[PDB]
Amino acid sequence: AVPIQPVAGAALAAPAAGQINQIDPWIFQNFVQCPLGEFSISPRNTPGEILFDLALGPGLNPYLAHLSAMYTGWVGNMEVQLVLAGNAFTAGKVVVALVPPYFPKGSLTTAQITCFPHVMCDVRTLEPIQLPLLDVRRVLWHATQDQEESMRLVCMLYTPLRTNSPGDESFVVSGRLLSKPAADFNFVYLTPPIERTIYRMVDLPVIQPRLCTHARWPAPVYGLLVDPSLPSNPQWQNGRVHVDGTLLGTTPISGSWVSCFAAEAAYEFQSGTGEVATFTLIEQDGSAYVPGDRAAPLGYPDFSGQLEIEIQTETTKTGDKLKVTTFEMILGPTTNADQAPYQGRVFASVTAAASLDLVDGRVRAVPRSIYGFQDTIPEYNDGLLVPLAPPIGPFLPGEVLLRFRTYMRQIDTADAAAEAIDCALPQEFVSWFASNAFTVQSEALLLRYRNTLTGQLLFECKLYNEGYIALSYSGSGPLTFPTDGIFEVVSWVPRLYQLASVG
Amino acid sequence: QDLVPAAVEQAVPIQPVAGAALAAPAAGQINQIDPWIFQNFVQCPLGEFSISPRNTPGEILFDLALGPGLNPYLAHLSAMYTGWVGNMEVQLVLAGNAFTAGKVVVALVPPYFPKGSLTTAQITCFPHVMCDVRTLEPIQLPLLDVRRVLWHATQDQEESMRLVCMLYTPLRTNSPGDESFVVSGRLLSKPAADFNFVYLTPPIERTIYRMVDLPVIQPRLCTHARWPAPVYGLLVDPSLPSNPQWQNGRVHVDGTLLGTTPISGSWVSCFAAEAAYEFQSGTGEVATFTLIEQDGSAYVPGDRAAPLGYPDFSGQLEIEIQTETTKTGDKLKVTTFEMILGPTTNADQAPYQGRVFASVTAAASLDLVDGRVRAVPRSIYGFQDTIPEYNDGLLVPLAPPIGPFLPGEVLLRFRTYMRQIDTADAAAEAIDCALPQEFVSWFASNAFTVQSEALLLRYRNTLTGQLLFECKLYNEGYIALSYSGSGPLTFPTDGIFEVVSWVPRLYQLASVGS
Amino acid sequence: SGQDLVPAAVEQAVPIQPVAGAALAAPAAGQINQIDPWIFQNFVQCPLGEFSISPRNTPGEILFDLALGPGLNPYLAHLSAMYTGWVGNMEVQLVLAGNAFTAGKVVVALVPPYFPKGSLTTAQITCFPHVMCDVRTLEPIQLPLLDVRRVLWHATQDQEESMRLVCMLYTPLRTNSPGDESFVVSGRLLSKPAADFNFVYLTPPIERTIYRMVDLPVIQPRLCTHARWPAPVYGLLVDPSLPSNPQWQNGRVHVDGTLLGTTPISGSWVSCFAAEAAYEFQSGTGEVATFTLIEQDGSAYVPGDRAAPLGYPDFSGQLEIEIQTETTKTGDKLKVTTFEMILGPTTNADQAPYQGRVFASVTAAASLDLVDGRVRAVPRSIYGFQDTIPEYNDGLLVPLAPPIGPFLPGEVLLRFRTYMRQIDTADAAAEAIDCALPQEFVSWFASNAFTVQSEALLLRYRNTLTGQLLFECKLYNEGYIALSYSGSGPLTFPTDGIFEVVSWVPRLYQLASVG
Ligand SMILES: [Ca+2]
Ligand SMILES: [Ca+2]
Ligand SMILES: [Ca+2]
Repeated sequence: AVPIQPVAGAALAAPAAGQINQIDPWIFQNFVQCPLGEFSISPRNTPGEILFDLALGPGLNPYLAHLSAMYTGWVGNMEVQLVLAGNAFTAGKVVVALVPPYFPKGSLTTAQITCFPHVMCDVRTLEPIQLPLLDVRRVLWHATQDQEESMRLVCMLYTPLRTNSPGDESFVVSGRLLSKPAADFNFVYLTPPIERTIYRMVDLPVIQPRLCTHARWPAPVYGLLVDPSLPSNPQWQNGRVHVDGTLLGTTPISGSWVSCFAAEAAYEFQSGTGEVATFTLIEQDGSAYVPGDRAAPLGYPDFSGQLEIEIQTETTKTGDKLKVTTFEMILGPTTNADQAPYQGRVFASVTAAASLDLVDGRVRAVPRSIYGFQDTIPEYNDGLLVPLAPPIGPFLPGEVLLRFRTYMRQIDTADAAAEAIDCALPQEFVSWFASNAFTVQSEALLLRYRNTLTGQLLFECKLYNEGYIALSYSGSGPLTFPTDGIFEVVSWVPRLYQLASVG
Repeated sequence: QDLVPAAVEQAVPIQPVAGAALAAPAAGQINQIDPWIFQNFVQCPLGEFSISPRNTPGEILFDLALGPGLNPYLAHLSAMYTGWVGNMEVQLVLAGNAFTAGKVVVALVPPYFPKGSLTTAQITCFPHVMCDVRTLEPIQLPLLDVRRVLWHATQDQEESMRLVCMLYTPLRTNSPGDESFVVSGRLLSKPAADFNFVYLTPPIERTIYRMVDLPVIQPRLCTHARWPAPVYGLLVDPSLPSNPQWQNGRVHVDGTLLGTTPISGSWVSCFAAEAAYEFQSGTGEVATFTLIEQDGSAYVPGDRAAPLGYPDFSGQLEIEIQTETTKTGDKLKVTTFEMILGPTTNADQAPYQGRVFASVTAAASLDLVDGRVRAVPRSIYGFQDTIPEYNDGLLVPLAPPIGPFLPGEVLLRFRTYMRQIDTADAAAEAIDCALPQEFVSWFASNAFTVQSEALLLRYRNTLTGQLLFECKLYNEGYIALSYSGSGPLTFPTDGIFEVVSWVPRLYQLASVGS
Repeated sequence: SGQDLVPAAVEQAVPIQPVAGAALAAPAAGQINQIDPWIFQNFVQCPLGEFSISPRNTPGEILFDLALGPGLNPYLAHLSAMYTGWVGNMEVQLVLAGNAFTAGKVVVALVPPYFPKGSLTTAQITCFPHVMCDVRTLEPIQLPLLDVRRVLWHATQDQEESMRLVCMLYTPLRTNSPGDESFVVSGRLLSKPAADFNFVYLTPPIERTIYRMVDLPVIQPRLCTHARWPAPVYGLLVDPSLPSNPQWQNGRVHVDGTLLGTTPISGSWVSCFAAEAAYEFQSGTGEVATFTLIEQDGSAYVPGDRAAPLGYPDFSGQLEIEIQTETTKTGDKLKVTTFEMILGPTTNADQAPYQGRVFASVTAAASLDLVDGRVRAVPRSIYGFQDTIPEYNDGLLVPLAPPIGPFLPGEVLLRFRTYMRQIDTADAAAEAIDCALPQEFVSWFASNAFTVQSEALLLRYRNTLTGQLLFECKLYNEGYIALSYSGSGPLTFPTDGIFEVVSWVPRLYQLASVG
């Protein structure tokens, strides 16, 4: 069919392999869906778009991906099926090409796609199109726990779709790809099964949101909502984690480090403000702090306002040795006094008429209350710029951020409403991703929120690699969801995947 | 009885190496090349080198690697294939007198031999040919594909057989007379009978083994890379500092931009910021600028020293920005501000941290509206060619100083003239750059591969085709000329640079004199 | 001769296919190469060919781990210095012929390339092609090592992924003998190449390769130089009554060549310094000299990852030093004067050698007209010597070399001892100072830069005039020597012998007691 030579599999690996291992003959009799092998074609699409691009390897089949954990290597070819869903009143064409292992990745055009060994397929095709996937390589076999260059399968839109549509829908053309191993596929060497393999699917802890911990204020999570009338691209420096396990910003690992800090204190009495203390910050585990590539030590608060803190103070006066004292610090936006957490120094003041003989030493400060709270980053430098984390985004047209909401301890005189603060992910998910260290596949994960008892689906969402969730919402007023569901992982989806609208 | 001849010819013995026979079962195709490419020796892209009496025994004269980068035909054909396999054959010619004494050795070094420092005793332990600089005829060697893989990838340069040349004995002339005599050497190659390509792909022009070229524009029709003005002069001057530390107009040959070099020539000595004004009652209007990028993005302190295109010299600068007033009768105008670049003690300038100050004297209290401004240069006062106050008084990342040069080489400078305020003298103020604009471009638009340490270029007159000088373009973006005089020497600016070949670091240029 | 034990593990089937060797690499080489046919005909001891099994080991401990390649044979390790490439299989012999009053089991497995190194628990070692062996076996057990690979040959100067041979203690070793001790098993490893082993491409013979096992200088300890005080080495001893983990800063060197702490290269830099001196006359203590320290070759000193300049003293007490001075009076130009220096913390130390700042004083009535300049100070006397690190920073922390250790239970440190010149009012006993290695060994290691293999080296100390081996010791890769001694008093040895290298050993090796 295509202009290519036959490729030898185990006949080339056998002399230098230790064993050649066989696979269940029933696996050779079933075509299974490939991951990321599906697309939709619209009348508004332009020729030259990539529909799918899949690389040869064990990860194309769930059974082979499972079996990969007890072996050292693999060899051989596969066979794939393409299924298109059109009818007799359509027009258009696609091209499927065979790209060799070491072709420089980039962007192709319709002119260049026909210079590979390819097949041209019409949209009106009834039967599935069957293709081979051959193992072109410069080695004798591949390693299971190490991904190398392989032959690829790339699909492009060649000639556009011409159709009629009704007044309510638009008639996309759907395509799916399935695959199975060929008669010349083998594994190499029996090894003890490994649990931390690279073909391991991402999962989430089975915990309800109402039992979790907020990642920006030390309080239980009280709400879960989307509100389009709020800044769509916030720049919070806490609660930022990557799916592969990389912490971002000033995010700590433990929930007891949130909005607290540790330092060394020096107290002195000024007949003006009262008693002032200059804290030289360190890490909460006792290690030293070096100003590097983040705005502050791990866990430092990332909002603006006037904060109250308690520390353990020891006075050398007679009849008294230990107590707990509450100070008052200013961390609002550009407030009049030289606050440099980035350099590692802060100032606090307390009201006093005499000198309280407080001995200096190591101090850990935790928050009490906030006055004049704003959702803006604090004054890390006097007026200078600081290394930060990029704002959350971007979102597709019509996508809104999902927020986990809790309430803080306020100080106020005129108003009596609650003080709401939101985060992107709860603190348990941060530690889950840090301790699991999965392998990222494409751009995002598809999730499902469901009720534990009745098994009822509530909405859909997308979990991006950077660690934020997006919903397809078209309203204006805030929408609130129950906090007794469970999040479940479905599959890997591309960035341009269209969610089902909620509300 | 049996006779042992005293003079035997040469010809290193080999064992045949298999090519497409080993690669056929696992490749998709085996592609044939034209049968007449096997019949001619053609100059390699790296096919020029020199030998001088200043060279010492043990120095490496050239080092070639097996592959499609040794033949222009094979390098042209590699653009539509994914792999290659097979052997080659190399030829060498030298141009000497009968007054020159000296010996060199050409050895075959296998892959995975450590790349440290060979000596004269070790070089003869490889399969080799011994040559002397008085030979009239060319000398040829084979190049076999000793490898652990089935074939090679044309786009990734792996380890293969090498061809290294070393100076075995010193170069001596009996009576010196011309002690500056240089021996020229050239290299040629062709494929051997067992060479093939692998997989037919579409032809991609932006591939490796594509030869570097330069835009066909005369230097006087170009834009200066450090001050927004046309290029007016082109010279060399040994009385100026040898290794400047300029930050603009610096780009790697492979396309990497160094320092704060921008892509467009309208970003030079300009900046974009958010402006907040105030009226300190003593001096006048004072403006605080929070710096951003000139395309509207956000500036983040990273591995640079300032936003792209920020001025990299000293003095006091006049700038113009658009201002909107809140007064009655006027809406918009252009206002001139005075700024300090050179550090003395004051103004606590920190473009690296993103905050800049400017001022303008005024008895009134003009109520300008805070907003977005773009500042462009107007005039310079007290110009000095030293990097400005980047941090307050601290150290920031910087591009390395230009260099090094071989003994006798000097830097080629493109010169333009600035607009200055000077109440004492009427002499023009000149500023130099290493590469002009449209040369910062054409790099990172084309992504070339270096294949060597330097490029040889010839400067020519558009008509009458006269050669003016020769120069070496180093991989770091500066041009060197062989000049030994004491004062400045200028050149006409209606020429065209042309690419000759890749040359090593130790290449010796023909001297330039007035 | 009594068959109270198992004669052979001669045949347990190993589930593996035959592997092709040099036949796949012949069309890819440009030469014809061959190994001497007589090398293929006898079994010789591996460079790592000795190991121990003790009744103190627990199941799951790894006894030996051998990687396939030209480092398992002395002939092949010598031959690999003049080649680029190797390929083939090998045969190994294991000797475990313990006493008939013993019991235990071990497992030897074939671990493929690319399997992660690390844990290898006792549960998963039987999931490989393996063989189970008794410690009483009379005959040597013969095992194959095959070249499972996806390339055509391997580079000799690089260490790549190949099949390994791992031996783990499966059951504890016990003796049912009617008195007073349990036996230790001494196992041996031998190797030879298989039929299709070869090399690839002839290369200039270079001595400094990754192989070439470590050597030692042929010098008697009594003819060497002490590495912590400028004096000859006088004693060689072990003493369990002294601190077991000293934190000396001088004389520390890694077997691979890296110098640790403030160890200088030359022996003339020890306990000396060089500085720029400023002189003043204080109406109290007399003449005070302030020294700003530099390097001893004239270079500049910058406080980095060391506590002091190279060769600075690393003990405490009052040190008397001699210095060269010039005066601007009449009738006297140059002389040598003695200064006193406080090295200890003493809760009052303006000195901070970590910042290049020291002071000394000399009693004087009238100000001697001494001129400033550059000076070098060398030691003369010690008073109130204490073997503790000085106050590098007046009260703060400085980077330091780690304390010497750890040791196995029953292992003590071997010390090279010299004597210092002291001032004393009522006691006339000599004052002694110890070091771990002499300066000649430091220079040897810094100049040779060997490649280490597993964890340590086995050494044997012979006698020159008799040819008698006196003891055996373990030289750890970090640069200290441990003996197995269980006495209470000190034990000294003659200082007219030569150390020699035997084999590579792990940290679990059990030494014989002395003496
Ligand atoms: Ca409120
Ligand atoms: Ca002027
Ligand atoms: Ca004493």
